[PDB]
Amino acid sequence: FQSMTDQAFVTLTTNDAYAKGALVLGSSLKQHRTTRRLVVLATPQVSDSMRKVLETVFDEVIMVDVLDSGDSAHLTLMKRPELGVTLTKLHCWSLTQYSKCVFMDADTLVLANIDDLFDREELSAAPDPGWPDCFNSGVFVYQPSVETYNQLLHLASEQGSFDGGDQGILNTFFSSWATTDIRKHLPFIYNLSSISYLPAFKVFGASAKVVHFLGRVKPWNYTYDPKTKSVKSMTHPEFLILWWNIFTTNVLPLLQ
Amino acid sequence: FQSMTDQAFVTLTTNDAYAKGALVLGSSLKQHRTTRRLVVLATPQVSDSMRKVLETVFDEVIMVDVLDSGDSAHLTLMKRPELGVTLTKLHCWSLTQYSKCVFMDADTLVLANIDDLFDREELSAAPDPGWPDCFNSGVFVYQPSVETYNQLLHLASEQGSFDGGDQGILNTFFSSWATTDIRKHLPFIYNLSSISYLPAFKVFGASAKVVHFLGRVKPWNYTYDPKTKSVKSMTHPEFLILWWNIFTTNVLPLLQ
Ligand SMILES: [Mn+2]
Ligand SMILES: [Mn+2]
Repeated sequence: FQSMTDQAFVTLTTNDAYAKGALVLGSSLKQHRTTRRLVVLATPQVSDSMRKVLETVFDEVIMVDVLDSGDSAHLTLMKRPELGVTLTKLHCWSLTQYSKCVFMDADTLVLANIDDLFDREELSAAPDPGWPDCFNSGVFVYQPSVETYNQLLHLASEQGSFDGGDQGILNTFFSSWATTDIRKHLPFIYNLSSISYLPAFKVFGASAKVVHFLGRVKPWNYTYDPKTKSVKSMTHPEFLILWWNIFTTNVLPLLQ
Repeated sequence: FQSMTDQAFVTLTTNDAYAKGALVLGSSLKQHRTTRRLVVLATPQVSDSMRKVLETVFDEVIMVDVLDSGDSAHLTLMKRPELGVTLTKLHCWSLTQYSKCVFMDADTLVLANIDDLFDREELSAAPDPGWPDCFNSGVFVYQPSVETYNQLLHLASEQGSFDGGDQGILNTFFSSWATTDIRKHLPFIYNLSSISYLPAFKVFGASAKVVHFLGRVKPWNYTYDPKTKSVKSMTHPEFLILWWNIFTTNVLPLLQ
């Protein structure tokens, strides 16, 4: 079964739109036979009915509310009120019931088994296109730790994020990534930006393991015509079609 | 003086337009006090008058003609007639009068002394934006070798270049770059693509050492109004203005 209880894939949904992503992401991990646990961090902005749909896919639906005065990140939010989503995402480090996790954004899709990511150590991530001496925070291998979590809150508090989101803050904290230990550089096929050199895709693209739907318009923002199995608007369109295939075929029949 | 005779910066001009780039690049290297030699590979498509202007900046203007039946790359050109420019560029490995060189495209500009690149070993290059598990071939540290040169011609012959240019072929040959030895990953500030995440530039951009004017429209294709010291059309415009400053101020007075 999903017998590797000490390790997990972890995602985040702040609303019902992103929950659809999480549902496709979780489904895709199970379709490729992960033995690890599946965890989604959900905010109270996700509806009760959606939370129950998430429980049909994830082993743990964990509520995170940074607006709660009892939440560990709440005092940081009062200093940095623009960082609500980021501070929520950072709660991934609080999941100390696991020795090692791979965080994945809810706008990612798994195309092959990536259980080999658990061979990696904190902080392993793939390079960001556009500024490749920063890693992209859509997919990363980390070790839950209260110490680490509080150090991240400390940084967020004192300096904010240089990009207003989590990537800036994680790159600043884990600032040795670009120059130390090549094994912490995940291959780009573990976090393949849908924005990404066409001739490079032509030769390396078939080996993609994870696609990351970056940019404003997410897969669930597309109007899908199920009849034609297409969308209305897509450089390598197979991925968006795959997303909608998983959603209509594997996600929809789960709450009945 | 330029007393480090065993090592060189090497560029390439296939015509008079690109020669203007080479002139600004060479000037910029001397303005930042390189102790290394400056070499430009020139084709016969560069005019005699331009070749003499190049001699005012470069220590060696070396003619390369792949159309010559006596050129080492000529038989490869007959197999791969679309690769003339690439095969010319590959002649950088023939410069065995030097133990180590940094190749730089004529569409690059140096902003600080980068003599520390000679601490690096073959093949050291920075990641390409867009496909960051490939290195960008605009700037790279290499060791001239006839053996290596002929192995590159062998590859070009048998497989061409996956991108129709030199980057594909150099990435295929030096295919361990992405996964082996982080010291072969030049920091992105040694080959900063003018196309490149705005908030990353805002915090890391001031430390840029070399800018690479990628894309179709090169700095010399701009109409510069010297009066206003501007151009007609530029996200971080300082670089293009710097290019034209070096050209009008330091390049033009050199042949008189
Ligand atoms: Mn994302
Ligand atoms: Mn170039």
